[PDB]
Amino acid sequence: PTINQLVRKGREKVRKKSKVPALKGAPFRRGVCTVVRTVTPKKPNSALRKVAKVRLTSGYEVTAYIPGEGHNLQEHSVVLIRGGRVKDLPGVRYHIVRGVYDAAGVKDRKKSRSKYGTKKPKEA
Amino acid sequence: MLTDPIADMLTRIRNATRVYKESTDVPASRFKEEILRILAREGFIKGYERVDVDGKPYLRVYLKYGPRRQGPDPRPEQVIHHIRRISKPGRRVYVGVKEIPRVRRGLGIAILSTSKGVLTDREARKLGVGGELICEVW
RNA sequence: UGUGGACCCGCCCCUUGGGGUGUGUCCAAAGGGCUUUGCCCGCUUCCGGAUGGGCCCGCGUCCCAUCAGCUAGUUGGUGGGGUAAUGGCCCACCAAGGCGACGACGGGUAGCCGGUCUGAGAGGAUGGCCGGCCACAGGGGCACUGAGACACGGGCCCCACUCCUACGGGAGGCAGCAGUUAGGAAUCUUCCGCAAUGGGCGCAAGCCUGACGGAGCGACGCCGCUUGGAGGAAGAAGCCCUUCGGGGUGUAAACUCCUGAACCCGGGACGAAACCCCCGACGAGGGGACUGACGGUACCGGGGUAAUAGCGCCGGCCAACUCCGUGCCAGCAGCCGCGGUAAUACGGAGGGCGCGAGCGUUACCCGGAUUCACUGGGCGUAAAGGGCGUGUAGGCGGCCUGGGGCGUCCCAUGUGAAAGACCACGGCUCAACCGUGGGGGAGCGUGGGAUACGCUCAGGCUAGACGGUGGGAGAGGGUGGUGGAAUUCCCGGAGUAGCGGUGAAAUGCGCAGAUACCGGGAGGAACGCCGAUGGCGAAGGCAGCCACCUGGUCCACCCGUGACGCUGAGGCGCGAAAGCGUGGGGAGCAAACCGGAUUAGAUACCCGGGUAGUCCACGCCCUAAACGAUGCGCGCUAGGUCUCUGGGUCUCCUGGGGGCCGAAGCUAACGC
RNA sequence: GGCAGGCGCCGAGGGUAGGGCCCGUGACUGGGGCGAAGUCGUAACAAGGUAGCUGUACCGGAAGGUGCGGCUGGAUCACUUUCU
Ligand SMILES: NC[C@@H]1O[C@H](O[C@H]2[C@@H](O)[C@H](O[C@@H]3[C@@H](O)[C@H](N)C[C@H](N)[C@H]3O[C@H]3O[C@H](CO)[C@@H](O)[C@H](O)[C@H]3N)O[C@@H]2CO)[C@H](N)[C@@H](O)[C@@H]1O
Ligand SMILES: [Mg+2]
Ligand SMILES: [Mg+2]
Ligand SMILES: [Mg+2]
Ligand SMILES: [Mg+2]
Ligand SMILES: [Mg+2]
Ligand SMILES: [Mg+2]
Ligand SMILES: [Mg+2]
Ligand SMILES: [Mg+2]
Ligand SMILES: [Mg+2]
Ligand SMILES: [Mg+2]
Ligand SMILES: [Mg+2]
Ligand SMILES: [Mg+2]
Ligand SMILES: [Mg+2]
Ligand SMILES: [Mg+2]
Ligand SMILES: [Mg+2]
Ligand SMILES: [Mg+2]
Ligand SMILES: [Mg+2]
Ligand SMILES: [Mg+2]
Ligand SMILES: [Mg+2]
Ligand SMILES: [Mg+2]
Ligand SMILES: [Mg+2]
Ligand SMILES: [Mg+2]
Ligand SMILES: [Mg+2]
Ligand SMILES: [Mg+2]
Ligand SMILES: [Mg+2]
Ligand SMILES: [Mg+2]
Ligand SMILES: [Mg+2]
Ligand SMILES: [Mg+2]
Ligand SMILES: [Mg+2]
Ligand SMILES: [Mg+2]
Ligand SMILES: [Mg+2]
Ligand SMILES: [Mg+2]
Ligand SMILES: [Mg+2]
Ligand SMILES: [Mg+2]
Ligand SMILES: [Mg+2]
Ligand SMILES: [Mg+2]
Ligand SMILES: [Mg+2]
Ligand SMILES: [Mg+2]
Ligand SMILES: [Mg+2]
Ligand SMILES: [Mg+2]
Ligand SMILES: [Mg+2]
Ligand SMILES: [Mg+2]
Ligand SMILES: [Mg+2]
Ligand SMILES: [Mg+2]
Ligand SMILES: [Mg+2]
Ligand SMILES: [Mg+2]
Ligand SMILES: [Mg+2]
Ligand SMILES: [Mg+2]
Ligand SMILES: [Mg+2]
Ligand SMILES: [Mg+2]
Ligand SMILES: [Mg+2]
Ligand SMILES: [Mg+2]
Ligand SMILES: [Mg+2]
Ligand SMILES: [Mg+2]
Ligand SMILES: [Mg+2]
Ligand SMILES: [Mg+2]
Ligand SMILES: [Mg+2]
Ligand SMILES: [Mg+2]
Ligand SMILES: [Mg+2]
Ligand SMILES: [Mg+2]
Ligand SMILES: [Mg+2]
Ligand SMILES: [Mg+2]
Ligand SMILES: [Mg+2]
Ligand SMILES: [Mg+2]
Ligand SMILES: [Mg+2]
Ligand SMILES: [Mg+2]
Ligand SMILES: [Mg+2]
Ligand SMILES: [Mg+2]
Ligand SMILES: [Mg+2]
Ligand SMILES: [Mg+2]
Ligand SMILES: [Mg+2]
Ligand SMILES: [Mg+2]
Ligand SMILES: [Mg+2]
Ligand SMILES: [Mg+2]
Ligand SMILES: [Mg+2]
Ligand SMILES: [Mg+2]
Ligand SMILES: [Mg+2]
Ligand SMILES: [Mg+2]
Ligand SMILES: [Mg+2]
Ligand SMILES: [Mg+2]
Ligand SMILES: [Mg+2]
Ligand SMILES: [Mg+2]
Ligand SMILES: [Mg+2]
Ligand SMILES: [Mg+2]
Ligand SMILES: [Mg+2]
Ligand SMILES: [Mg+2]
Ligand SMILES: [Mg+2]
Ligand SMILES: [Mg+2]
Ligand SMILES: [Mg+2]
Repeated sequence: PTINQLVRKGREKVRKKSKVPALKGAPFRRGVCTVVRTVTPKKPNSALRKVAKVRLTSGYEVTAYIPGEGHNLQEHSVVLIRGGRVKDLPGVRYHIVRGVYDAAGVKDRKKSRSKYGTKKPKEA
Repeated sequence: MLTDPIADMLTRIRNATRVYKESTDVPASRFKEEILRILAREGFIKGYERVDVDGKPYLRVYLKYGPRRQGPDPRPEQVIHHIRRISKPGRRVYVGVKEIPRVRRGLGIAILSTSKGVLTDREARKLGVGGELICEVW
């Protein structure tokens, strides 16, 4: 546009849309499970995915995913969530942190333990 | 009515050179004249002249190119590879003596009008003046 | 008492209420202590200084125009009130003003800054420690005291909340230090000390100080440091591969020797020398005494133990591959993607890669992203040219001369606190951290200077633009009138068995005589050939002929004016078709609809009917593949050729317009 | 002459009549977006088997059809047969 045009209007700074309204900005938010469900994935992937409709301290009812071999969540499990797209399940935008509150660390895991929150197994 | 006559001249030139004319008429004005004087000094044009195409005054500018080359496409190298208006109407561009451009590490000029006259980048640096950055040529 | 000062009036200089001056009036004071006539601490008035402040102004300071109008103390004036002081700060009377597209008013969000993070920069983001300013102290008002407050730990009142209550009435305010509770993903001790530095009062002794100096807690961050060092096999065992020969972990381990975190023992700080007291004079100077929370810590010395390693990753991006297990499951996944029985992508294992007292995750900011492009992008077909005009504000503006010097440039100067940032030397054994010094800095103020460009004012010019005179082509627009061909209908004639329609048919029309043919009449709509490869128009769009009324345009002459120009937010007007209103009209055609066919079905394509509409007037509507999908204007950059329309010396030159091919060049290509 | 006291203005907030704005809740209802292998057809891409798109107007289970006008971003010297 002309210089004079850029003088009359201007350029226009952009705006970031949060891929995670975990309100408060916060890195995590606590909630209570209201549904532990199973979800069919998409496009070219079939399986049975673990998911939990979670009612957040932020006054938000959002569906969060339950990573790991298997879980232990029930329709009153208090749970801590953390943001993360599950590519396959569309509309699932946060993960449940595993090892915090009612959700228990993945049992008998040896590899990537901090994700899945399971303590160093003992040895002597 | 030409909106910017300095730029119409910088262009007329650029268009002529690009098809290797001999020379070219730009309508006359002291200022345009004042500029070409510099182009000559620094060797971008052979010369200029005050011809008179039908009643009204022009400046015949005579162009200078390279020698013929060998290969497909002989067309000689331009002496004026590049010549661009820096300050245009409705966006004037003034620089202080501290921020006068170093054009192509100096294998090229920048022409600026100052209160001490139309000068090159090195000319204004000595004299210690800034002005209105008119064009770079290199 | 009047050094002096305040006030009214007059004069003087000054120039806003600054400084002098003459009458008149008005205004002072506090005592205390002594190593008591002579000093110490106080008091009064005035002038000056230092510090600290009030007020006023230029410029700067986020998002929404899906907020466009706003204002009545509003805007100004006179007089008064008020204040330390200006002021609609407040008040009375008068005038009718003030602000807004350069964004008023409203709505949203927000303490601002020095700085911080990022970035090559220009920029973007932020205002958390520290420092500066501001505002606030449960919410709302208000004044009093005072140099200062409208006053966090002062007062009054109303409100909400808690607690006491003898029912009337009271008491509170941690956004001070700790601490509790609530909320939350999440954020510390109800610690030591006034030793230092700083503050208040005091002549001092001193007193007060949750300022402050320290310690405590938390890998929250930065820096430093350890978990050892040298030797040590053709190379244990276990675990893992394998082509069954071997290969790997691996000098790793064991083991040999050496050093000696931890831990013990002894010495033990710096920060502190002033206030005070003595001599000298209560001054300069010299002499002496007191005092350490941190802390028996830091640092030194002697003794001395081989003494924590995790975390993530290994399909590509991206450093690192092998076995087993699982079978579109279980699961992974930042994006691409892995898993459907041989998975280097899932889970384990061996091995490997990267960091390491940390390693990952999530969240957020800048970066890469020239992905809001000032630097530094685009719009023929990728997203993007407004449907077209007319024109307002605004932006932009040919040639020559002169004045000013607003922009612009230059010199000198003031400002740009500290911290932080840069560089050097230095202190802690290093660094983190800290000290001293140096350097740089945008911006704004003031004095001086330059005038090429831009602005401005004053002349001049003719090359832009406009006009005169003379010619020209055109479906450019409006109103009236008129011509023939055809369709349908009516009247007459002649004539008889079908016509019509389709792939084929059938609805349909025809003995009330159709179709075909001749003659006459009515009406409505469109204008064949010419006619396109053409013309006109800003676009939509314009086609029989005649006349009238009008618009644009092009050529020649080189006559007039003298930059009168370009673009154009908003405004205004125009704007295919369909659609709407009122009235008229209605041949043909025809959404809807009614039938006939076709089909698996047929709300369709095909056939026979048929209303709105298509037509006219007036008034709306305002859209489009409103297309060249290409804004308008001006300048420059080979040519060939076809065509429409002017002019001149007319084989050829020279304009305006419409096509094609092509130079340079441009383009992602196509193409231009 | 002062003080107490009295009256008045201003005045926090409260009340009543009417407005404008923002948030919550909401019986009903509108369409949207996602989700390997449900149903109807077959509108579009080849002349998509009626060239397509288009503004508008009516109609239709559904894509869609038709009217009017526009566009080429339409194939070629001569036909009607859904799906995967
Ligand atoms: N997202 C689809 C959008 O919605 C419509 O499409 C929606 C429906 O029409 C469509 O239905 C299809 C159906 O056509 C098709 N013949 C069968 C198919 N199973 C269906 O698919 C749907 O349903 C199944 C479960 O029943 C899901 O597994 C599947 O994800 C979903 N697409 O599924 C879509 C919703 O996912 C619009 N027509 C379409 O233009 C548009 O893209
Ligand atoms: Mg993993
Ligand atoms: Mg006196
Ligand atoms: Mg005076
Ligand atoms: Mg006086
Ligand atoms: Mg006097
Ligand atoms: Mg007296
Ligand atoms: Mg005495
Ligand atoms: Mg002062
Ligand atoms: Mg008034
Ligand atoms: Mg007044
Ligand atoms: Mg008014
Ligand atoms: Mg705030
Ligand atoms: Mg950048
Ligand atoms: Mg701060
Ligand atoms: Mg409070
Ligand atoms: Mg308090
Ligand atoms: Mg208390
Ligand atoms: Mg809690
Ligand atoms: Mg102290
Ligand atoms: Mg002190
Ligand atoms: Mg070793
Ligand atoms: Mg030893
Ligand atoms: Mg030793
Ligand atoms: Mg002391
Ligand atoms: Mg003495
Ligand atoms: Mg001394
Ligand atoms: Mg060892
Ligand atoms: Mg690799
Ligand atoms: Mg399984
Ligand atoms: Mg991420
Ligand atoms: Mg396998
Ligand atoms: Mg396989
Ligand atoms: Mg693997
Ligand atoms: Mg991977
Ligand atoms: Mg950028
Ligand atoms: Mg782009
Ligand atoms: Mg487009
Ligand atoms: Mg256009
Ligand atoms: Mg358009
Ligand atoms: Mg104008
Ligand atoms: Mg000019
Ligand atoms: Mg101008
Ligand atoms: Mg001048
Ligand atoms: Mg100036
Ligand atoms: Mg500084
Ligand atoms: Mg920096
Ligand atoms: Mg050092
Ligand atoms: Mg200056
Ligand atoms: Mg000056
Ligand atoms: Mg001058
Ligand atoms: Mg003039
Ligand atoms: Mg004429
Ligand atoms: Mg005509
Ligand atoms: Mg008859
Ligand atoms: Mg019959
Ligand atoms: Mg009969
Ligand atoms: Mg007939
Ligand atoms: Mg007849
Ligand atoms: Mg009739
Ligand atoms: Mg045209
Ligand atoms: Mg057209
Ligand atoms: Mg005319
Ligand atoms: Mg003339
Ligand atoms: Mg003249
Ligand atoms: Mg215009
Ligand atoms: Mg119209
Ligand atoms: Mg119409
Ligand atoms: Mg009508
Ligand atoms: Mg009608
Ligand atoms: Mg009628
Ligand atoms: Mg029909
Ligand atoms: Mg019909
Ligand atoms: Mg009309
Ligand atoms: Mg319009
Ligand atoms: Mg051009
Ligand atoms: Mg002729
Ligand atoms: Mg031409
Ligand atoms: Mg044309
Ligand atoms: Mg080429
Ligand atoms: Mg381009
Ligand atoms: Mg090409
Ligand atoms: Mg009273
Ligand atoms: Mg089809
Ligand atoms: Mg087609
Ligand atoms: Mg309908
Ligand atoms: Mg449709
Ligand atoms: Mg229909
Ligand atoms: Mg059509
Ligand atoms: Mg398109």
